[PDB]
Amino acid sequence: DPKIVNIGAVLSTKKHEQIFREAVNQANFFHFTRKIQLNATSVTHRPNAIQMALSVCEDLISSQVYAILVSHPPAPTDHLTPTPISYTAGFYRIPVIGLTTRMSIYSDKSIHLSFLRTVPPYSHQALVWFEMMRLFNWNHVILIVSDDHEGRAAQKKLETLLEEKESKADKVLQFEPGTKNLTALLLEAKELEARVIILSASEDDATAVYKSAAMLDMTGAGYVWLVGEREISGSALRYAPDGIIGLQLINGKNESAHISDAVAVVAQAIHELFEMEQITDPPRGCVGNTNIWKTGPLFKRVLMSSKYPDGVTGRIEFNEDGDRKFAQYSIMNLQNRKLVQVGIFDGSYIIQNDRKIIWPGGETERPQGYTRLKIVTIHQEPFVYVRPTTSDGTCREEYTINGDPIKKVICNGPDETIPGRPTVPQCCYGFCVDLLIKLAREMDFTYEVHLVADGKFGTQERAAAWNGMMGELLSGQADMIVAPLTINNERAQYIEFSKPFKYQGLTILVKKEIITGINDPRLRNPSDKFIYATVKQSSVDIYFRRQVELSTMYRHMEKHNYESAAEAIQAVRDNKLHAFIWDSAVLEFEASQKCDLVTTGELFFRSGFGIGMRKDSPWKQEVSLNILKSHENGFMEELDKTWVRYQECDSRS
Amino acid sequence: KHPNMDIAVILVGTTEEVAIKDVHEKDDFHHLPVTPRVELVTMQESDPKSIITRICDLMSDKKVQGVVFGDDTDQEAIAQILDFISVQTLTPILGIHGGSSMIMADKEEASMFFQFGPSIEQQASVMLNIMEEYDWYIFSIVTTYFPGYQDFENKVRSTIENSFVGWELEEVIHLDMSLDDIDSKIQNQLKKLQSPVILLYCTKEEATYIFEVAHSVGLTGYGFTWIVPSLVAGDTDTVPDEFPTGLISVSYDEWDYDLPARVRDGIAIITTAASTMLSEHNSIPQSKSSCNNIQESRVYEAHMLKRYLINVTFEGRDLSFSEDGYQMHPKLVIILLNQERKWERVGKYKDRSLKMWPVFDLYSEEHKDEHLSIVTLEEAPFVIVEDVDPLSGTCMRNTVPCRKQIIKRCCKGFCIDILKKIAKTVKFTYDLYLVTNGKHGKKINGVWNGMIGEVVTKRAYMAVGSLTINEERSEVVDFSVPFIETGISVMVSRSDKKFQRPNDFSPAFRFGTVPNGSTERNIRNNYLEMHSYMVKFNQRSVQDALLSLKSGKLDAFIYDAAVLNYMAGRDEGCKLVTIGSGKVFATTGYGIAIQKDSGWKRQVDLAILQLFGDGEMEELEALWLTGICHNEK
Repeated sequence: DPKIVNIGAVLSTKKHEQIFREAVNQANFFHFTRKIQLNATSVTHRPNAIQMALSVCEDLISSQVYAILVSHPPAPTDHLTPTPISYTAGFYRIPVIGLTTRMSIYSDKSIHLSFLRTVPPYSHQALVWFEMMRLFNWNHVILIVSDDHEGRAAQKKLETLLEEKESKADKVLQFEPGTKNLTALLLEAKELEARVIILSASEDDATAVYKSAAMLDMTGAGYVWLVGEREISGSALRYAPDGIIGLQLINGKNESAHISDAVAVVAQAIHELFEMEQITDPPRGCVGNTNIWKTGPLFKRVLMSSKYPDGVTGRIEFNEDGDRKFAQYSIMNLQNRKLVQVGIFDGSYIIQNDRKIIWPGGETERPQGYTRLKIVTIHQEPFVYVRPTTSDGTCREEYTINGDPIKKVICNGPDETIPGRPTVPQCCYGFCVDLLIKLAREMDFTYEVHLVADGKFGTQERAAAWNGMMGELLSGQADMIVAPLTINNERAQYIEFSKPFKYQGLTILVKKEIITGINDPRLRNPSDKFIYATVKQSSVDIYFRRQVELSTMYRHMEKHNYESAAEAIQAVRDNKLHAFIWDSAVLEFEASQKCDLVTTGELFFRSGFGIGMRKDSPWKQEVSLNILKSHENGFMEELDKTWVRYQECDSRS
Repeated sequence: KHPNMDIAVILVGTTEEVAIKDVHEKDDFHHLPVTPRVELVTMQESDPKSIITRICDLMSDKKVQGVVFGDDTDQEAIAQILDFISVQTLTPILGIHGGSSMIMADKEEASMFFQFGPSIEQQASVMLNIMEEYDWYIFSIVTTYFPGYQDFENKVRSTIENSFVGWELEEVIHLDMSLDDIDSKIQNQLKKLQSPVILLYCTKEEATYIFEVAHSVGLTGYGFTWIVPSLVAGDTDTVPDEFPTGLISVSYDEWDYDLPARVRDGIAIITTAASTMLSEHNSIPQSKSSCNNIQESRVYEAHMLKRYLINVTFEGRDLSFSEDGYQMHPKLVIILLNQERKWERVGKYKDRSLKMWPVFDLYSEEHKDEHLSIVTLEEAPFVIVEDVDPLSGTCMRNTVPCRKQIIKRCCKGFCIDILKKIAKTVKFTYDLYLVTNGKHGKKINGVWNGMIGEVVTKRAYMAVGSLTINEERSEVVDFSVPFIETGISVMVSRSDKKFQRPNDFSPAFRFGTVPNGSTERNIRNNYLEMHSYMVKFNQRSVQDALLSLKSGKLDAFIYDAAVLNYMAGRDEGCKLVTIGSGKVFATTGYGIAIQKDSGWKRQVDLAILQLFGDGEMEELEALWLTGICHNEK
């Protein structure tokens, strides 16, 4: 006996409905009609979501559809107008197949679990870009995305592609939709060294993107643009820059080819399905059924695995999300302000059409790609000094003890002078600054420095991250850290460390004028009467907390802590506190500076000071390489000789 | 002038045809500026078509400005459906019970939908409080692709990172219910996890399948326990016994407040939001309800309503919502599956804080396992071996038995007492014996010797004694924190390089130490000449080394600082003293061996400084360590 197995669909026009029924009949004719038969039902798009959902429950599901096909309407209303069906069929787990919805938001199985499509989403376009990036060998790019499930998905996909490689987030830039002026964000973009750009946005947004981009002349040569199908199309095409690279999916406009093929796949899936037993028909009508349809997920499983590589649309296989795989796109170029096919992309490999490559601005062939360092510091007296620039005028001609003029640079940092704390423009001059500029003459880089808002260098706290300049480094507020930073393993895992410019260890300052060891019985014999003082969140405190062996001794130090270096030296000078503990490099210079106060014992926690960088940044490789080169010639020795005065002091006893 | 709002409410289920009609809506709190106009309707079983049709049907020209939904059903999906209508209408809708109260995907921001179920994040927090209460530290999560995953995984991650405790997340599993399995792929994964406490997250229906599969896997039994969010328990009226017993989950209580009281809460929220919005703009909230046509004008203006509606208070009770649309902190009850089919309450939880009833053993030592044999050696101020009274036949008082393979010897002393207190505090039992080969560990060529050998051979778990600490032994075995200040030191009657060479001084000088010591090894490592010279002055034993010092024929003696200080205090005559202040180089302390990174470890360390924390060590120092000499002080 025959059994009539219904299928259902929502399509743009009655002609396409006839096309649907025709394809279905082709499926019936060409597969056993004795065992099973396929029947076709369809409806035009309705003006609202609701009429259509009601149509599915009433007009379609009453026919017991085993699956539904859906296409984008003639006039797109908002976006993802085939949103309701995926939900509606989804309740009963009836598989849905979209023809025209390239929308990415359907890729998450969680929200739409019945959704499959004969087209890949806009996110999957990144497959091309990685391959494109692969060929041209630009590892450094910039990504501009709108803020929504679409853009963020694109970012996730591309980044996931990059994850197999060393993860590459050269930079990423998020803007929110509907925003006419984007200028500031691109101003941020130019600073990034990488000269290749890729973007995903809506047509209207893209107009604003190109409009803003042209103002800053980022459309020029030495810059590259890679984009989505939507970006090249519409009003965006009108305002689009020359030489841009662009994508168009094949048969994206046509529902019908996708119809014939989708139905073909459905037929193959069903005929493969009925080979299995314990099947159940879908629920008859929406009314009276609160229960899902147990077969539906299985139908989805076979249908996702359903092969039939030969199709009108191209190869057919489905990814985990139910999204299509191995789809083909045609690359497009803007030559003479018109769209041309430079090449076509099919399968996992790009194909180059005979047409000449165009890049933006004039290039016969120009694959060109790939400038600033944000530096952060802290207020530490020996290696850094802070004075404000006098009025508008910049820096003093003040001279070192050896006759040389003192060099200086501008730094934006926390000011306690005002009652509120503004990030204040300031002048800073230092050993680390001279070193930095020494590098800057040696290194291709240019430098802009601002002091970190927090007086602390950094410490883990609060989830969140370690407060202080280090935190800025991971955050990227500053890409490189130049300061007197001790180098330790706890920090070391998080970031790369430059070879030490300086070698120093902790020690104690006490006034001379009338502490046996790092282990002082006097420390070991603490007293409320005899204070020993430090800074909370100073790395020394990390030594106290991390180390188990002295863990008891930490607490006595914890009492009566000071906030900053100046206050800590002052307490001993003021004689408020009998002893002060800090690393030598900051301390010895002061020991020379007063001589009223003295350093004692042997540097313990022997360590070094180095310049912080992310492990991912290769510039540090040169930095250490440079640091060593600066050590061998005695550059450091002369710099310490300049900045450590040594003028008046001696061993007192 | 008279501002009468238009409102509608629906009840589904109720286990009655002729479900209780219009029980409420009786004027309460009439003072509120807008008076409610109510139309009530009920429908028996839920459908997307039935619900959509009916709600739009009630919309008609009626122009209702608000809707409350309630159900007898366990269904997850319903909330989303009504939410969809809300997205379309921009007409507020909320629900007080069952599925609508059950969690849903993150709501569209433009959309207005609210649920009287708890937040996913909140629920995860409560699950964590429950685990913390029973101090179940180690756990895993089984989840499904249903919405809220990774809002849940993230929430657990956030809640977990902050806490001090060393809890372990073992595994997180994501399995698609779609692409339903021949593979029993869920069985294949679930079989892997070894963790005692499992959090599960899924649809009500899915929990059944996962549980049947767990029953096949053997995961429901014997020591493993499962903890569940609101969704699985749902109504709690109907419970397939596919769910294992002892299953722990949170839900809203029917008993505290009945469903009509809850509906009253909903109506109150809608009319309070209307009153506040009125107070702000003096404007009628009323809007055309009909879905079929385009949304009524100035309904687009409605956004502020949501902004007003998020937190609402009446009857001294807060309805405050969260951005997602769940109420910020509804009262919640900790529930368990009592034996048979019972859902019987265990805990109450509200706002910040949680309270639970049962004390212990809710629903071969559970806290910890195995046994530890210990090896030691006899020292003259760390451990003392004594011969037990033969008539007694067994050890007396503080003395604890220790055996030496060659006979039962009786050990007592500092190590015995410290060990005894530690054993009392951590509450474990132990076997003590004496080392044979090489005493404290000694290296000849390639191989180790001594107690360390028995620690490496696993013939000993922990080694105790006067054993000093060094980098090599810390490398091979984890050491306890030092209990006492000690180290290398000198003892004589009464860095200069006088030690470095004897030959510089014309008369021959003399100093020696006990061989196979950490002192001798350290010496050989840093100072060769001293070792090569001192080998002649090496002595058999501390009593004999003392014989070389005491009777003459040797000038200076060098040894452990604690022993030399105790010996300084204890001497037949005060003929012997320490060097300088006895301030020792190589500042060290006595540690205790463990195997490697795997050990009771930190638990020991805590115990140790608790010993000083109560000040016992000072007493023990006065009793055992304190010598009579150093009397003129």
